[PDB]
Amino acid sequence: VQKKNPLRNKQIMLRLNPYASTFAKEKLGEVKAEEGKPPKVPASFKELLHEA
Amino acid sequence: GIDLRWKHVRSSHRKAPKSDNVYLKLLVKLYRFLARRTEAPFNKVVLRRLFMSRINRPPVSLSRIARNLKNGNEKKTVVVVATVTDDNRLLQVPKMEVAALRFTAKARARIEAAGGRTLTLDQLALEKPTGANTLLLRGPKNAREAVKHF
RNA sequence: CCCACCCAUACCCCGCCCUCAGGGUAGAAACGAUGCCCUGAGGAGUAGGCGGCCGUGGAGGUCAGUGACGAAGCCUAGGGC
RNA sequence: GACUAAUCGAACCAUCUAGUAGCUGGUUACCGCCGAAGUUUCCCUCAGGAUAGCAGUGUCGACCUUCAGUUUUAUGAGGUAAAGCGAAUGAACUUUAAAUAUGUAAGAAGCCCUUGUUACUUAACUGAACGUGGGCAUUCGAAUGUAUCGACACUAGUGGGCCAUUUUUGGUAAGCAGAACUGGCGAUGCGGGAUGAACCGAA
RNA sequence: GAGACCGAUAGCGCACAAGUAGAGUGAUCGAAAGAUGAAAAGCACUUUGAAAAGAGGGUUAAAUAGCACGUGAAAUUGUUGAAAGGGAAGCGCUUGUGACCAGACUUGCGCCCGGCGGAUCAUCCGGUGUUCUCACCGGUGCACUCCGCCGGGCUCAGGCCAGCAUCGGUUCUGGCGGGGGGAUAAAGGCCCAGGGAAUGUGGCUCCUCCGGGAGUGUUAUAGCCCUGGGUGUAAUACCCUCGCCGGGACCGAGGACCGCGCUCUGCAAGGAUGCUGGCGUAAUGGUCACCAGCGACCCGUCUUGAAACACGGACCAAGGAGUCAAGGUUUUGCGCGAGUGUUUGGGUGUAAAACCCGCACGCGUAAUGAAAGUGAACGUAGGUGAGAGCUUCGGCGCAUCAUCGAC
Repeated sequence: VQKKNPLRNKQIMLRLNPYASTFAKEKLGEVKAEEGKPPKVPASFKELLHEA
Repeated sequence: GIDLRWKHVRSSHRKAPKSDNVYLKLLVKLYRFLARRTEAPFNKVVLRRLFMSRINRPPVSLSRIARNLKNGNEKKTVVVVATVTDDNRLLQVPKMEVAALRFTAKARARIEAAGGRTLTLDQLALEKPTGANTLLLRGPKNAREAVKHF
């Protein structure tokens, strides 16, 4: 009798998607990137970037 | 606004008889129930023909019935949703079980004298509610003076 | 070039009306079944076509109908559908 | 062409007579459901006709078969730009190849093979047509969409109108005049262009 | 003698001293016009006026029926009351003012006590009726059982307008915590190592108005630019994204349960409840008049493509225009059906009705040809491809269509 938005109503969200509570609990929207020192940008890349 | 190049089409077939016959109304109620509550296509065709007008229900003659009673159909119950008429060109009427909307007096007399049975459509609904072992027959639709003049 | 703001019968959500469509409804505790219940879509209109309703004079049937304790008609910044 | 009772290029009265008009005027409650049209094709024209197309009510048939103002694919038209000529040759050069819209085709209702005949045709049993039989359902042989079917019956208006974009043919001192498609309007309200047939937004 | 006719602008021109009055030399033309009351009981008498009449007083059931006469509409007019009005009014949407109104409400149901008034309490017996197991009637109750009434008390449901709390739907708006990307931002700060210059700092030289200029040259008694490196996976901007917390508006369709579910004693999960206040009446609501803001050409006709022109419209009442017959045609309903149609006529009748009867006849059942004339089965009324429906699952195949045959 009434359409309810699952993005607003958490009960409708859990009815349609039981994994939503696990997503919110484990914070799968805030996953950090894998560790490790990033290699620097190579010099030829910057030379091509700033080449006239 | 919404662009609708195609058009929704209202139904172009009869959903009810135009007749005010009370017994036909009772028959229509019975076959509405049967075509809603059974799976047999026979009942739906019978209901549609009960809706129809008289030029859409041409008479069926006994010689036409005798023609269709050949080749393994001698024991099937003949079902006609129009008038069954007598054909005096047919000198020998075979034994037949025919259910029709109405019979002429000579047709009923000749069927009973040959030893067959005449039924109404409600008796047909009682005995064969799924139309088992029946032969559904129509008369010649285009055998009309106006249809010739078309 | 940039930021915000104003409002159409347009677009979105909700109610209500109608039309069309698709389903349900009898060993009837059973229904103006010409009814009721469920669901979806749609809504401008001249010529033109079709359906349903309202109103007037008269006729049959019916309402054991109204009426001199006031019929019909008429007037009404008085009401209801 | 004067006058014949305010009546005269033919008086007055009654009747036939409610004479005829293609021309003018008018043609009476409400709500609901649909809903248009302007050389398409033929006929001697103007004092012309039909007719296609477009609409509405009924039905009926397995409302079966799917089809489509669209793209893609193969192939035409437009080879026209373009790149190269350390490829050949010289828009008319080409290995390759434009944009715009556009034609034809894209299945079991189809594709072939074989058999014969031929009154076609071919030098010719040779092609093609006509039939005959067989093989192919292992995927039914692009995408997207698909309340879009078909056939009858009966009834009706309009069927050489206006404006505009684009394309094209002619022109004028300047104006402009023909075609073709498409959109709008005549039939249509709303918001904005102060205002309004042709503008913009939106039905 | 009648009528599914007309009911005084109708119906004959005429319902009336109507073919009259009236017109025309004449032939001819030709209206308008019905209704007091049951009964004239049609106003005695007084009074004012020259009179017509008026006022008292009477008649009457009524003079709001007075020989202008039943009823007494509209246009249009007078008085009274209300209102508006700076070169039109009228109309639409929405408030307000004033005037005037319709509803709704007034308490009901259910319990617990107390007091009355009665036994049409339950069971059993007999009769009767029915749906054949349910009832009614007569006896039985002897008052802790039934049925009303009267006092209290309690719960629930009740009218109008509102406020708050907790929710659901839609939506606007503010803030906060994270994650990811890019040159793993670019910059930048602080360090490290090089290089360089000027809009050259300090120093030094030369002029001066003693204020400042000019020159020289590379950090000194300021600093700057370029390159590489460390802090550093730095921060921040921008873009993308996972959540959280507030503030506001509009809305509450449905009406036992059923379902999907969840954070599962229960819930924000298939649509609003809970708590509270004032008022209970013109307070809300409605109608009319007017002012205010915004909106708003005079209808119908005609024409073409459209406007414009043009035509009709002073106002009101009543009248006023797709009818009837014959014959076709298509479609709907009905009866009968290879037949069908009684009604020209006859019989009969409660008499223009209804009922009954049949010979002929019409149409159909046969076509084709100018005509003379001839005249529809090879076959389970044929073959083939479809085809609803049925099937013993092998098939049989309606209507209809296509195609080849036959008569």
